[PDB]
Amino acid sequence: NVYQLKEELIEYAKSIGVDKIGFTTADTFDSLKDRLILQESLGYLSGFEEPDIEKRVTPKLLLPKAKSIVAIALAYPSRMKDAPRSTRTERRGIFCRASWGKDYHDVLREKLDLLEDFLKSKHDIRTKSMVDTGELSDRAVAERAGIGFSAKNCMITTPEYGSYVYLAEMITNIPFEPDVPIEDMCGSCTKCLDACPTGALVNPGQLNAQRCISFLTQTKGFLPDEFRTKIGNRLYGCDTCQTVCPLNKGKDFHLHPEMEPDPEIAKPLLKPLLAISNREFKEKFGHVSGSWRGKKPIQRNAILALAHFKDASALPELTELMHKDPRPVIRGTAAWAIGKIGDPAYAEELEKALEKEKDEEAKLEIEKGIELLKASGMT
RNA sequence: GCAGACUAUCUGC
Ligand code: B12
Ligand code: SF4
Ligand code: SF4
Repeated sequence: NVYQLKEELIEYAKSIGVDKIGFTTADTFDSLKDRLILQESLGYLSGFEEPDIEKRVTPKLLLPKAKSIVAIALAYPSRMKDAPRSTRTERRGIFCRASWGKDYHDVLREKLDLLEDFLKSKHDIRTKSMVDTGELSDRAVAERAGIGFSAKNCMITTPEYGSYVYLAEMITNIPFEPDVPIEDMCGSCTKCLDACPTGALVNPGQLNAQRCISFLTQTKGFLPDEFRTKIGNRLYGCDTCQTVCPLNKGKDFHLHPEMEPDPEIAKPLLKPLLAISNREFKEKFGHVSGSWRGKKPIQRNAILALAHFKDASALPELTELMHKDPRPVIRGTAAWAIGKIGDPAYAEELEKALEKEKDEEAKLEIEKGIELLKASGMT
């Protein structure tokens, strides 16, 4: 009966393109609770987590008289067909794989809405669904439901699809039989830990999110200097601890057409981003997950990417931004970039902007830019 | 009306 409904749910889930489905109880996540507290006391959380720990670990608080949680996963593509080439004059930035195609929040919610209506259409079933923006830890739910195991890079990693999956889940009042957690396949490997550009993976399965490039790309303020050279040409997110992972070798699934990257926005030219209108940003980037904080972090990161490529051809546009952009973070990061690119011809204009800039943080960035030129010109 | 900022409000033309 419940066994029967489970069988049907699984069947239906697959038919609407869910790539993996699991079941667990609505029992409290005791281990997670301790973990969240530890991470918090260490200053290792990101701040994107639901702040109420009671709600994060207690399904029955979220859904009264809850009995189970249904976990779903969808595999997303890891290779971009016909990626454009980033040339000396036409430099590009890159969005992480989790921001290719239609925002996964929309895709996975659509599927959960269907799973919910499936159950409602039967019987007194009650549900509460979430993807990423709900109170639960999606990874904790998926681990306990047998979707994948918790690898050393913190990713839920599946045998079929690797770590390249979007997670979502649905709390119900249906006493489904739970599944069994699956085996840890990392063994003695430490490739992700050694590859991480900032050492954010401080121990296996432990992230200092404050040092993680994926977090850093999404911040709205000034990027701390020690990361300005580690971010490379990343505009949003970071994939290094997954792409380097042996468990992901060969894993390039194209099962969902709306997840297919549009190469011109997944790997966009940097210079046009510096001047994009809001209307144009909304039209081009508005349906990818990477636009959820608007265009400012993206534009800040594109400035850093151009400094990274030392693109002297961006120096006039950067000079205009340093002067004209209404945002202190953009004027300041542009001034730093001008100094970083290392064309002594712009030293004078930095000196002149310093005397005109009123914002103290931006003034400081112009001073750093001036300093960068002074040091590099004397080499 | 347009453009911008901030995450409805604010600011210009
Ligand atoms: C905040 C946030 C982040 C933060 C912090 C990530 C992190 N590792 O904590 C930042 C902004 C850095 C980030 C980055 C990314 N994230 Co993110 N993020 C989230 C969010 C909203 C909550 C994460 C969270 O609560 N972390 C806190 C830690 C403490 O818990 P947890 O990871 O959720 O759960 C595990 C640990 O607690 C661990 N644990 C528990 N007890 C113990 C005990 C011991 C001893 C140990 C060692 C471990 C351990 O086991 C749990 C289950 O795996 C979730 C969505 C959600 N609501 O859950 C997405 C989510 C984790 N992110 C996701 C993605 C795709 C990413 C990126 C790959 C995006 C990118 N390409 O840049 C990177 C990967 C970074 C990484 N190596 O982990 C997916 C992961 C899917 C998957 N297959 O695992 C999620 C689930 C979103 C989704 N629904 O698809 N993210
Ligand atoms: S996402 Fe990038 S910065 Fe963050 S842990 Fe993985 S490799 Fe390190
Ligand atoms: S790189 Fe190695 S240790 Fe890290 S998640 Fe992959 S298999 Fe596990």
